[PDB]
Amino acid sequence: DKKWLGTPIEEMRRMPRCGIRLPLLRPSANHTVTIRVDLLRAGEVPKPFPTHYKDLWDNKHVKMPCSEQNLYPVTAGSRWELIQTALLNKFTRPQNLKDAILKYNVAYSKKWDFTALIDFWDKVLEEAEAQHLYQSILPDMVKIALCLPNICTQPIPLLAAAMNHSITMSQEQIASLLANAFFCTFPRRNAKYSSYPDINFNRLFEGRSSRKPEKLKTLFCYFRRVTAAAPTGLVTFTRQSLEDFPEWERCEKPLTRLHVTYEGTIEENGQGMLQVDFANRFVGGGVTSAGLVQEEIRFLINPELIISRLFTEVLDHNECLIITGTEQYSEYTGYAETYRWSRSHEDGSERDDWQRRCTEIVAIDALHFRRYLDQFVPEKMRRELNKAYCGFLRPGVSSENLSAVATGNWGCGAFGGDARLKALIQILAAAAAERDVVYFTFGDSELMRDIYSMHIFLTERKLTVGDVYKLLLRYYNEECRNCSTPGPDIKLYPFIYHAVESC
Ligand SMILES: Cn1c(=S)c2nc(SCCN3CCCC3)[nH]c2n(C)c1=O
Repeated sequence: DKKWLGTPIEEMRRMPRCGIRLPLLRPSANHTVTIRVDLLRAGEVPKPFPTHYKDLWDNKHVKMPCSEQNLYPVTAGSRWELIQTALLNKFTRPQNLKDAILKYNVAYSKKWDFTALIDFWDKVLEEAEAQHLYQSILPDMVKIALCLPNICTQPIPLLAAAMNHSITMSQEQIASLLANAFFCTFPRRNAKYSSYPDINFNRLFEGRSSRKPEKLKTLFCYFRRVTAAAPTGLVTFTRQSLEDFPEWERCEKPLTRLHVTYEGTIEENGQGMLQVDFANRFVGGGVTSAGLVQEEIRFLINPELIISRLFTEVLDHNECLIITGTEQYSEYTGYAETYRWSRSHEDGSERDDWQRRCTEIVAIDALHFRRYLDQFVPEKMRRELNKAYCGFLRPGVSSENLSAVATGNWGCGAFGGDARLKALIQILAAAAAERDVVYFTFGDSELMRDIYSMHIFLTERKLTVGDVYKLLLRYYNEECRNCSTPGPDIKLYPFIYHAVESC
């Protein structure tokens, strides 16, 4: 019968009800703000700040396609002029789009295949859908792309490694930038930035692929929406890089509350909660290429997430990316080979006092364990604890103003994570950051039961974060360290129950 266990989800904190009164939005040395704060009003398109386009072409900012410094060989010509000439043409067939994009990407004319775009347009779309694509949607996307200088007037700093910095920009600004990414206009981003994710969409168009046409349905749902009517809100992207981490073994904090369920999703059932993105260290993973599991799906249904790839350097072990305000534009079914775009989604989230949707997503990247027992090594357990802790902690916020963490089987698919260990690691990290946990087991009812049982066992016995961490070290030292097979003799949760009940 029972679809969920533990603390009722109704009793967990959510935004906006739990939220702090926000400070006045203003640019600072650690907060870039690309809109006119004095004119920010509910339901109105934000006005760019400054009024006139200002350019930076350097290693600390986005290199904009509209920069006068974006050149091509003719003598040098303006590549932005070339982009305008190429894209201001009628498309009636997919080859026309391919030919346009290659005009200003000539070096890639033999490297970039457009089979997946062709298949989408010719072999997936209905003829009327393809007509609407080339008569309306693509031209509207070109226009928002080419409007970039008037939209994104303020240089966008890179969120580089070790930076603790925030960018608050409009949904409209993101739309223009993403349209540029679709048309593969971002310079210097294709090459042999090896520490930044891909931003141009060329790999969405390549190869023989069934996933890619569904990815394109999802993205075109977004582009149809934001070109039909400008979006009015803001989004904040924050890189957080922590210098000091808990002494896990000495941590005297109690565990927090747990809701665990095998039904539901992070994105639908964790509304208003801190929603985990099971991230790649290159945020967004393979969203611009072949990937289509939890991170890439979130980045497709909330495409404003994708623009993080324009400016977010590969995450180090002590870092995360927190994104507040992205909008959900699509609904879907399935994942990977079964992923399908379903329909457009009208996001009903309330907005906060900075006109951000009350949706907060944190990109935290688990480790990939090629050997299963490697993850029980103390250094590896501590790495995961500290990553999750970085993702959950909000310095200078009372615990009563923190939403619950909405998560699931972080790093337990392709990355080889043990779901039971990962659950306890996230429970410990949440406890240390003084947040409750809402855990979605994605159809695994036995895992739901197991996590519930262990959590209530540890809490009833009033074990601290440190107490639990020491039991993990015990498990490593007694069952794993000197273990001579791919799996240990005794499983982790049974081991913990015995160790505590024997004491
Ligand atoms: C809780 N949760 C889960 S675990 C998840 N997995 C996916 S896609 C396949 C990825 N695999 C990674 C680890 C095992 C599954 N999408 C999901 N969503 C929306 C979700 O709420």
